[PDB]
Amino acid sequence: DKATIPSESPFAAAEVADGAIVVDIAKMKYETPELHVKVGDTVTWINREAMPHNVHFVAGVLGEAALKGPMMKKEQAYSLTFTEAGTYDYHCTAHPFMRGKVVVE
Ligand SMILES: [Cu+]
Repeated sequence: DKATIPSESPFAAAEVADGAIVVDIAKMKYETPELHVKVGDTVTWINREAMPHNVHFVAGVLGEAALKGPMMKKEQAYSLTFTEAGTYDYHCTAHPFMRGKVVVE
């Protein structure tokens, strides 16, 4: 696998620690659609909207299986720790027009 999952289910935005690498989900978009991080960094998505959202990486991208993240309710968060360099495209399962990528360098 190319990422580890600190928490399989979502957690409160507030519980996100100061200085976390946050991608906001707001205005029906991933507000940083192309994020560049380094190996070992944790990325945290935070849903700011009433509509639930997730992140979904198809099979072969983060590992063998698809990573279909849990739906974050408003003001919930979800993290992935990237362990290997690459470019990792994702979308929202419910709203597949919402697309982003994490470039791990
Ligand atoms: Cu979404």
